[PDB]
Amino acid sequence: SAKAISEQTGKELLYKFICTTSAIQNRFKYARVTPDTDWARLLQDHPWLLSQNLVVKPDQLIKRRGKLGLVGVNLTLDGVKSWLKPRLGQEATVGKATGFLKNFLIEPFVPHSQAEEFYVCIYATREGDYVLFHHEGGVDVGDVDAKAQKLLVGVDEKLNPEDIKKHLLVHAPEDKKEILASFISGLFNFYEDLYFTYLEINPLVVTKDGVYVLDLAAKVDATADYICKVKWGDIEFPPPFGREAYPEEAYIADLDAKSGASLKLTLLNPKGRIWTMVAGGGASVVYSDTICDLGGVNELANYGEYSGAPSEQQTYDYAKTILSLMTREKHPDGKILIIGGSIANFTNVAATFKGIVRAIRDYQGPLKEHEVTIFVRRGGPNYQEGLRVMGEVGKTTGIPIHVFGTETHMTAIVGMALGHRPIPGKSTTLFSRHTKAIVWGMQTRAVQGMLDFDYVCSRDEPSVAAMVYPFTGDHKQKFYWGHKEILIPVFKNMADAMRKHPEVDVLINFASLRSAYDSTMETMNYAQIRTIAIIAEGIPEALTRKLIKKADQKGVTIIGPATVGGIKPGCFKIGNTGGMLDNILASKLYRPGSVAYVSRSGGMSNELNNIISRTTDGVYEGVAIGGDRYPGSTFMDHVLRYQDTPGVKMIVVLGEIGGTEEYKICRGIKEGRLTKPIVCWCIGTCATMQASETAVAKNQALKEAGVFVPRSFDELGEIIQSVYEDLVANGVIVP
Ligand SMILES: Nc1ncnc2c1ncn2[C@@H]1O[C@H](COP(=O)(O)OP(=O)(O)O)[C@@H](O)[C@H]1O
Ligand SMILES: [Mg+2]
Ligand SMILES: [Mg+2]
Repeated sequence: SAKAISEQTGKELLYKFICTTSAIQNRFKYARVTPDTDWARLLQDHPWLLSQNLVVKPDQLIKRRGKLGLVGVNLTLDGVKSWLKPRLGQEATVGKATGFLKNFLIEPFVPHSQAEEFYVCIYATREGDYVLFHHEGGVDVGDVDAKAQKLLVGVDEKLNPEDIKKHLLVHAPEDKKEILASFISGLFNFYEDLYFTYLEINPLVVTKDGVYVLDLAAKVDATADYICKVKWGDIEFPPPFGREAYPEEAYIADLDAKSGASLKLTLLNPKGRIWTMVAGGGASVVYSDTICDLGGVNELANYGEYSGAPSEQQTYDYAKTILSLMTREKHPDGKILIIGGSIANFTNVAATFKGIVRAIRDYQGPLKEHEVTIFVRRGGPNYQEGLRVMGEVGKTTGIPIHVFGTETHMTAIVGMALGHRPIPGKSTTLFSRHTKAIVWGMQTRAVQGMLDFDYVCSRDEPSVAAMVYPFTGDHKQKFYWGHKEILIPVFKNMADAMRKHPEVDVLINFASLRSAYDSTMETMNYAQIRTIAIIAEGIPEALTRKLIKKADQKGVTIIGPATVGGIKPGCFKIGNTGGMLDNILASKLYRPGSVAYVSRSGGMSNELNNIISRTTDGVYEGVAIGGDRYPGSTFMDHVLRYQDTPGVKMIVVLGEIGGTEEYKICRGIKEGRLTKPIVCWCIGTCATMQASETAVAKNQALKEAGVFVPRSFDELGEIIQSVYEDLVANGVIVP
């Protein structure tokens, strides 16, 4: 994701890296101050502080400091010391946030007139980067989105200086135009080169002595560190202004940093009685939503997750932290721990649960004393053994631990735990029975996963015809088509694989993060490939925009990045989608049903497989578009395909807080483009504890347009079943 950086960080970056003919004054003239600052060292290190008057202000991602009286202007060093005395180390409140002011920036005062303050901003969107200028900068700039000249530098296009002069700068003083345009051009090259997604300078001051950057707010695309570490260095990403982290949050963050597994923890209410430990990002949000929906918002202790297949040791270190946090003080009503998640596609549930079980053993004493009750619900590879050992440690330690499989609706355990219930162009068709795919990368377990599936589907031929992996020479890989053993050619060069298999029209790209961009661009030089699944997570947003541009040009459908893929029962499945054969059979993914779905998350997609197979004639096609800011294909892209697929009789969409994608579905129904029944639920309803982008706003708006929206995830299965039964009754669905 994009992440904010401090003003000092961005200024430093700008002073180091910007190439402009325009004279930029006061380069590197800034000093940082905290409660631990030695004012003697500071002064020795920054003797310029004595040269001239100064400005002092906090650097903690607080907006509008001028208006809030947090900017000391035109002071001597002594005046600065005295302005800081009542403020430094003191609590301040800004909006809903309260925290200590502990980080200040000191800079030279820059005399200038109001007319010498300008406004400039650059920010990213799917279609390119907008450059904004306004000739009246400063604390009174106002609604700049409405007032500023704007220019869009399209994906993979250049910023033309003539447009800067003749459009962006039309209202600027004529004698500042040349210097403003040189600066702006420089600023944009800098923006793009260093992988910024947002960059605001207000005010940009221009006097007779040149350009001064008085203020700067920015975000960088943090996934681009593998490219930009050379320029960024050890760049820090500050948290929002607010409370400081608890040591446990720090511990887990450090844990997160040393692994591909995503490990996240945030304490909401350390004294809360409801603790969660959830596998899957989607599931993590859904469990929180559920807890809030059932009245538990004030008892919700934490939110977070442990995803992307962590190891036993990692899960143990995670679990031990939570167990420690929930035993610092007793709750008069005892405490609940929710160990839930969706149905994993590839995580080893046995390994992860063994880690949790070790932790429970280590903390059993305080756990019994604190009257902790534990609820467990989880699916995935080896989940049966995982559930068994969790039940065992309960019996063994004397701790109450109720365990549940995939027959139990994911969120049902929250109700049980709270006592609310007893404890018991681009094409329409992407895949078919004929689909042949090339798989880029050495993923033999995944490929065998696809063959096993093809086999139980009674496919005539295997769905994978060849592999591509440039890190070795041509050779053959051995796989099993049932008990029969077959060979699959592995090519060093993509061209070879393509030419020898012209019947292939799908590529599944398992390229690691550093190869994913190039291999995908290369693939789209071969028109036979109409569909590409991009698995890798962590591809920079600006690169994904280029992939999207080319795909749109080329008529190629892209699923991903950052996705497990998707599945079309009876015909084809992408890589690890759908887990082991165990889960393929239980969810009946070996033959088609009438229900198509789309979601961002693959974790929740497997859950949808489960839910849909228990409440209907089953999945017809499911797709996970992945959770990147700019997915190669959108909810609406697939919903449209589904509308145009006779075999699809109803459509399920699991949406999400953020963005406005789902409103396209509304307009689609109101314009008569979409006519099949659509079930939708947007997760993230409690996240709140622009507004049209909330899950709540969206659920309500979709409900009003004729979309079947349940009251909560917990009723999602019910409504899917109800809409289905009506479709059977009306002769639309023939099981
Ligand atoms: N170094 C400086 N020299 C002169 N004036 C300054 C300086 N820094 C800030 N100002 C004035 O203070 C105002 C607010 O400062 P700024 O850093 O933009 O904080 P914010 O936008 O958070 O209010 C600016 O619009 C500018 O007019
Ligand atoms: Mg400002
Ligand atoms: Mg990680």
